[PDB]
Amino acid sequence: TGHRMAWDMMMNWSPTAALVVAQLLRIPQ
Repeated sequence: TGHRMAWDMMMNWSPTAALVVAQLLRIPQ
């Protein structure tokens, strides 16, 4: 689903830290 910036949001390239940042601090705090 999604599309519309999937191309640089949903693509799992190698988000090595980003999947971590997702758990750490995916909010402005």
